[PDB]
Amino acid sequence: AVPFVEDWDLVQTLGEGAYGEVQLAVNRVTEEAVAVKIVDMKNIKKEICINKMLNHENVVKFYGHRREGNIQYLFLEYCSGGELFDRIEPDIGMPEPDAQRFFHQLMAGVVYLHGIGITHRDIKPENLLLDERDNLKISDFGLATVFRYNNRERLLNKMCGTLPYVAPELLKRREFHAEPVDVWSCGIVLTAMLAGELPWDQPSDSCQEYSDWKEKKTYLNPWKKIDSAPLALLHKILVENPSARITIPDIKKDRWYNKPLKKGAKRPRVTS
Ligand SMILES: O=c1[nH]c2ccc(-c3cn[nH]c3)cc2cc1-c1cc2cc(CN3CCCCC3)ccc2[nH]1
Repeated sequence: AVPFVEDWDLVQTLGEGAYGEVQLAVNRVTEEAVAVKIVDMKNIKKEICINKMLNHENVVKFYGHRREGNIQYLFLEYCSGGELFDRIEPDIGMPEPDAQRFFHQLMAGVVYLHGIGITHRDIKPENLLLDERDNLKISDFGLATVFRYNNRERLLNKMCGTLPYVAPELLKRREFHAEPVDVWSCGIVLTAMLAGELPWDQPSDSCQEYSDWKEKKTYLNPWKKIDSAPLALLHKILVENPSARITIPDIKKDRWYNKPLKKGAKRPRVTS
C-alpha cells in the first residue's frame, strides 16, 4: 500500500553526544518530520522499554525502533523549537510569563511520568524540547527508571543526573525517594529560566553558593534577579530535606504558579 512511504531521508544533525547523534528525518512521500536517535551499539534496551509506555503531550513521543545489525535507530518526535536551553539568555533568563508557561508544562509532563511510576532523573534545559507552538516536551529517557511497580515504591540508590541539577540527598544519602529528586531538578530549571544562571556547581555544603542559599542570602546574584512570588516558590522547592520539600500537587497550589501572567498566542486581531 503506497510505495516508498517507508523511506526516510536524514536531512540534518539536530545534536550529538556521548552515545549517538540525533538527526532530522523527513519522509520521502509525506514529508513528515521525525527525529532519529542513532546509537552505535558497539541502557538502550531499557530506554526503548520506557519510551514505549509513554504517551503525553508534554513528553517526546516514541514511534518505534529499528535494530538492523548493531546501529540502533530510535524514531522519536521532532520538536522544531529545539532545546529550552537555547531559550535561556545567559545571566538574564527569559520573560517571567514564558517561564511560568514552560514550568506549567514541565509540571504536567512530570506529573504524568510520576503517575505511571517513571522518574526521568536528568531533567535540565538540554532535555526539554519545544515544538512549533513552543509546547515543552520532556526527552531523553536514557537515565530514566521505574520507581513504582504494582503500586509499590522502590527507593533509588544509583547516582544519576547532572550535578548542578541533582538534589542534595543524592549526594549525601544511600537511598532516596525518586519524586523529590525530579522536583528539585525542576526547581533548578525554573531558576535558570528566571535568572539565566545556575545557582551552584552542586548542592553540597562545601559549595559556597549553596551554603548562602541555605542561609537565606537572596540578595546575592542568582536570587536577587528573581521576583518575590516565584522566589517564594523556589524557597519551597529547593529545600534540602526531601521529606519537607514541596510536592507537585502543592506546587500546583502555589501563589506564583497560579498567578495570571501570560496571554494567549495572539491568534486573532483586526480592529474596526
Ligand atoms: O526534535 C528533536 N527531537 C529529539 C527527540 C529525542 C532526543 C533524544 C536525545 N537522547 N535521547 C533522545 C533529541 C531530540 C532533539 C531534537 C531537536 C534538537 C534541535 C536543535 C535545533 C537547533 N538547530 C539544529 C540544526 C542545526 C542548527 C541548530 C532545532 C530543532 C531541534 N530539535
